[PDB]
Amino acid sequence: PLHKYPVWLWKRLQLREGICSRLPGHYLRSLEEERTPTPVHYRPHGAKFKINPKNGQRERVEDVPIPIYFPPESQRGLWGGEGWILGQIYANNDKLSKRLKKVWKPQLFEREFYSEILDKKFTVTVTMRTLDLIDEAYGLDFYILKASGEDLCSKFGMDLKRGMLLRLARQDPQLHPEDPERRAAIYDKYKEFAIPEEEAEWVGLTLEEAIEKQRLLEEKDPVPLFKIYVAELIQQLQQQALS
Amino acid sequence: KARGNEYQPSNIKRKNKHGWVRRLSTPAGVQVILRRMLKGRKSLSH
Amino acid sequence: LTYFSARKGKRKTVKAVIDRFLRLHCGLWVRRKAGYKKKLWKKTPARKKRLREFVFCNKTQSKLLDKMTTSFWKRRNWYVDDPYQKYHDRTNLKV
Amino acid sequence: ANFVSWKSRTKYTITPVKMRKSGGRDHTGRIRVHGIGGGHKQRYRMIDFLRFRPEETKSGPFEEKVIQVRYDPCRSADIALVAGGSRKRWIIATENMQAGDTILNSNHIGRMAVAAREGDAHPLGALPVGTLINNVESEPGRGAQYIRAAGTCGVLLRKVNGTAIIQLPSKRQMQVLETCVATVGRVSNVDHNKRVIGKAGRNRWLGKRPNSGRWHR
RNA sequence: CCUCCGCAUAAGCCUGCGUCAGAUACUGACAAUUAACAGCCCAAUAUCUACAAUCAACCAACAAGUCAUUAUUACCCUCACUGUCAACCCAACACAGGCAUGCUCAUAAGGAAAGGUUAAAAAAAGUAAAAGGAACUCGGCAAAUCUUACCCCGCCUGUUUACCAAAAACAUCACCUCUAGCAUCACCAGUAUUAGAGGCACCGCCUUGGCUCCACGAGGGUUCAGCUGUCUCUUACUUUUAACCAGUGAAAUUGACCUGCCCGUGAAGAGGCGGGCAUAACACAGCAAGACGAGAAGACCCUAUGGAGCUUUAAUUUAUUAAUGCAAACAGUAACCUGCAUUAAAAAUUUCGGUUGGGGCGACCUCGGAGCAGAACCCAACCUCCGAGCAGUACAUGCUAAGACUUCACCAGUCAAAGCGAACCUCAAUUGAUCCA
RNA sequence: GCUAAACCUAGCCCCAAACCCCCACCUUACUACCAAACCUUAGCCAAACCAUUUACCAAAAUAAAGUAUAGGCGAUAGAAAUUGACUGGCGCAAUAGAUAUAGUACCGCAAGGGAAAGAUGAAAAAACCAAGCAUAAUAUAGCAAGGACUAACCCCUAUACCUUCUGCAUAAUGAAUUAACUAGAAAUAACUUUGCAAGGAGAGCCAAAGCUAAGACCCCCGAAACCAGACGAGCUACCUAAGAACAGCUAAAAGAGCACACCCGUCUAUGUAGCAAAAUAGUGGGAAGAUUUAUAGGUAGAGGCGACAAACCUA
Ligand SMILES: [Mg+2]
Ligand SMILES: [Mg+2]
Ligand SMILES: [Mg+2]
Ligand SMILES: [Mg+2]
Ligand SMILES: [Mg+2]
Ligand SMILES: [Mg+2]
Ligand SMILES: [Mg+2]
Ligand SMILES: [Mg+2]
Ligand SMILES: [Mg+2]
Ligand SMILES: [Mg+2]
Ligand SMILES: [Mg+2]
Ligand SMILES: [Mg+2]
Ligand SMILES: [Mg+2]
Ligand SMILES: [Mg+2]
Ligand SMILES: [Mg+2]
Ligand SMILES: [Mg+2]
Ligand SMILES: [Mg+2]
Ligand SMILES: [Mg+2]
Ligand SMILES: [Mg+2]
Ligand SMILES: [Mg+2]
Ligand SMILES: [Mg+2]
Ligand SMILES: [Mg+2]
Ligand SMILES: [Mg+2]
Ligand SMILES: [Mg+2]
Ligand SMILES: [Mg+2]
Ligand SMILES: [Mg+2]
Ligand SMILES: [Mg+2]
Ligand SMILES: [Mg+2]
Ligand SMILES: [Mg+2]
Ligand SMILES: [Mg+2]
Ligand SMILES: [Mg+2]
Ligand SMILES: [Mg+2]
Ligand SMILES: [Mg+2]
Ligand SMILES: [Mg+2]
Ligand SMILES: [Mg+2]
Ligand SMILES: [Mg+2]
Repeated sequence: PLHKYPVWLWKRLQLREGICSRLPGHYLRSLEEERTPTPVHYRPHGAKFKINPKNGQRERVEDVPIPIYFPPESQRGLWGGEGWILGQIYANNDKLSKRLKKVWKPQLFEREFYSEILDKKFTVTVTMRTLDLIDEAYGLDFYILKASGEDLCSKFGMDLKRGMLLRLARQDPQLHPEDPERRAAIYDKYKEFAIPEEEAEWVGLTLEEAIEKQRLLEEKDPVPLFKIYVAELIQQLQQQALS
Repeated sequence: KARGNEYQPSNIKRKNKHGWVRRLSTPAGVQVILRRMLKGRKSLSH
Repeated sequence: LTYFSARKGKRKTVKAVIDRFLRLHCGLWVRRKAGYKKKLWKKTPARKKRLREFVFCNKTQSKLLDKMTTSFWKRRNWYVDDPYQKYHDRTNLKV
Repeated sequence: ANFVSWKSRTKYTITPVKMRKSGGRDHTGRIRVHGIGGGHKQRYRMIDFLRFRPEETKSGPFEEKVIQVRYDPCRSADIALVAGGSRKRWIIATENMQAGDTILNSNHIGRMAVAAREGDAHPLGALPVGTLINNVESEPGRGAQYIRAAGTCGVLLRKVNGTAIIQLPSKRQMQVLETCVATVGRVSNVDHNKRVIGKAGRNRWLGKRPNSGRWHR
């Protein structure tokens, strides 16, 4: 026989029918969005059309991305969209020669970073691309608040994002009192990335964590039917006393 | 010599080598059980 | 030659044939002579001209190339300024 | 394999520990070293190699009394059970220390080279120049790893401002710091190398089987 | 009259000769192995344990060894659960095989070699044998009676191809050489008298050794002596088999068969074809000349642009490891990780043309002149002979274009009037496509 | 006249529609109760070898178009912009349709492989023929018949079939025989026949009589292999852990002598579809050790393991 729905659509059917349906709206919006990253290991065509050589006619060009591979150590740190390139290569830059496996890895550093919003010094495994993106973002706090989910590409990086975002959304006593003007300076410096707390709590989670957080919200130890029925009976007797 | 009898039974070896606990220890053994379950086997392990 | 592609189910052309031969619409195929621009210092002038001609193909060669291409290459093309537009049709060919 | 190494013991015990053979095999279960397996069953005597290890809440140079010189199955020398203070321990016995001798463990660097007997141990500052020593450590305090096999004696050739030069028994030279401890004298079981093994049986008791395919290539 | 049998535990089976009923140890029903034997254990923190065993006493070693608790804290509630049968398990089988430990040393336990005859052959096993005593034979193999010496090899005891090889091979003490100065998952809880790797073969004397050299061997040969059915040369009996009666009852094999001999013939070795001859029909027992008997899509030989190895000084690669160099990421002062190159190691992929009076060896592989092939064209050869892989002269050695030839296909090759432009090619083969560059 | 033979519905297949599912049990599963997932597929295969390359598989109608494009520029590969997208059956009917009466019985240590088969009828509270035989053995002579004949034989003629071969009666292959099942799949272009016709066609195409539609044409079984992922060390090789056995005599701690138990397997004989997919019987070698052996554990496939025999790793 045939399935009623295609198998690539089975996951969306789950996300519509389950507790995954009782997940909040914005979270499922992000999960369904799932956009494309920034070019890191390939050079994008600057144009949509190009007059290709060997015949002066404009052919359309699309830039296809390299299938990059990210290890769990990357997710433990922060690599700036940078990962391993597992591919083949030709032996002597000549196709009429051996074809042979190749793994290109990035260079990894243990750098120590201060985040002004959390006020903590983190030591993480960065690379030069993160360092440069931090320099062009003008700080780690701005880098993590500005960078998108998949351009950041770290479970840790998005934990940092929702910690920072919750810090902003609650306006917490972050360092301690006696410096509320400096705290006001911090939250005014990053005032632009302000979202509701009910959104910032769900920023950055995996789907497993989101389902676990949701069922923790809706546990609700059962109400005794003694309570329910005595409420009904009291209502009915007050109705009879009214009538 | 006479080479008929390679099967020298012991229930400790039988259970330790092909048992449910051992099948379920390895991820390839979990797939062995899953394959017997799909085939429909009445006995999935020793 | 790929009579049935895995992708479409259609029949494929041999692009080696399209690189080398010209199909005129009447069924004639026109080629170059194999060797027409090598060792011209040691070839004699008459052999050099014989090599320089564009020649026709045999009947069985024509049928093989008919088979090795698809019918896109057998349609009637009305290019702007074509040096073969007069050759695309047969005149006085009795039998 | 399920290879927990048998050497899990933490406290320095004087009693022998039941020693498990290995067959020359890794934790992976496969042969790593060829020609090993099936000796006589033995037990490991825990040797303290830090010759100057003063006992708990005590002071510098101390005295020990040798109790018993004994064959050790797990090495080539003889082990002396010695006792000093409230604790007793095994050490490698140099040659000609019987049961009843008294040995000295000093960390003191006397300016004059100490006139010392054959058994005791001092740093190389207290040892004279050109002196036969055996239990030698590279850094001070790590414990002796060099000459301590049966009948071997490395010489102290010269003393330099902060270091010293040891001729190791391979006709070798080694720079050691001045302050590290070393025992004087040559190790026991001399004549040991002039023991003919005799039978392939005697080799198989020592724990070395004939093994072929030694190059897994 | 028999038996390394029997009984028990272990392991393994899982009700598998208990009673009854029924049909032709099978089927069903009903029963049964009762814990005292055995199993299922331990509240811990710190800590204590140098001393073997062997009748363990002298005494003897080397290969150096298994049996062991204390101070305190908490803990009296007590005996559950499970195994317990048998003629049994692993070998497809009610299988001459495999099967650990205790005890009995011929059993106190357990079993039955003959269905019934007869007494042929051939076959199996046994016993006896005149005279002779290895004449047998590859060889004293087997039997019979016990023994001697010499060589060859390997020093020895050991190990090996489960299921054709037990050896001269492998291992082994001994010796040499090479690599390694060190700590915690091997080597190693080790340290140059140590560890890892390779090789030779003990030993006395001397410096690819050599000469002696003792003991040992189901090794390989040789001699003497005996002994004997090995033999001259076979025989007699007994047991199994056998044959016949009774019960049960296979398998390979098979185109169909109404299935003779001789000579000839013929895909060259005929029951069946030609010419002769023979010739009523059916069992049973033997035999082994034929059915190119059966078995197993010949392992020998060749073939396949079939497969797999094996080694390399075959081709292609270093993706992986290594040790360099260069950057990259730190400290500075007037090491480890990543990227790119290199040379090594281990590899990894892949292939190993053709003709051939089998294949291999040797020789050849394209083109041209002559002969075979005498008079249009053609015409083979691991047939008979001779040559070429260019050389000259100028550089019309331009450009075009009717019509033809063609090496037996195509590709390629050859001639050529006229016309335009001009001075006014020689040539026996004298060579090479496409894609790339 | 025995053995049989016959049968029809148990179900199944392809579509459409519609998105579907008390106790015990990860310890030795089915046992009341104690201190860690995430990493390019490779290769067979085509290139008539093979070494770059070699379709798709990793959701995408019709056409553009097998076009641009790629490519030992070769086998082959190949776009996009743009463009019109209510249940049924010329299905099976018990060797078929599902493997299915069942993932059972049985086989294997395991992963795994994997069957067979039933037909009285409304109610059972009721007939004939495959092969093989039998009824009924045979009578000279011969591919088993044919011509015939008064008549079965007698007479004359007469080298089974298939396949492979230059040539087979061949002493070349296959085949006891019966029943059932078991092997020609399609395009380019032609031709034939209609429709319409300088146009055809229910657009995206062709067209210097064409175009549209149909009809005709392309087998079955069989390696050794290769790669990936599992499963295996209850046999065997080696190792680890905690055990055990080794009479007697001689000898007096020796890889000691003779010799049982046990371990092995030298010679012969039997056996060969066997008692046995390596046994039996006598003969023999070791039998206090580099021994044998029970139990548990470990090493896993270009891997292990090896006192090297290409040995062993479940016949
Ligand atoms: Mg059997
Ligand atoms: Mg009795
Ligand atoms: Mg009888
Ligand atoms: Mg006689
Ligand atoms: Mg003779
Ligand atoms: Mg003779
Ligand atoms: Mg004999
Ligand atoms: Mg020997
Ligand atoms: Mg053998
Ligand atoms: Mg054996
Ligand atoms: Mg043998
Ligand atoms: Mg021997
Ligand atoms: Mg009978
Ligand atoms: Mg004849
Ligand atoms: Mg015949
Ligand atoms: Mg034959
Ligand atoms: Mg053959
Ligand atoms: Mg060929
Ligand atoms: Mg191949
Ligand atoms: Mg292979
Ligand atoms: Mg050849
Ligand atoms: Mg021609
Ligand atoms: Mg191929
Ligand atoms: Mg069926
Ligand atoms: Mg079936
Ligand atoms: Mg009949
Ligand atoms: Mg022939
Ligand atoms: Mg043949
Ligand atoms: Mg046959
Ligand atoms: Mg039939
Ligand atoms: Mg085992
Ligand atoms: Mg002995
Ligand atoms: Mg022999
Ligand atoms: Mg062995
Ligand atoms: Mg060999
Ligand atoms: Mg060999």
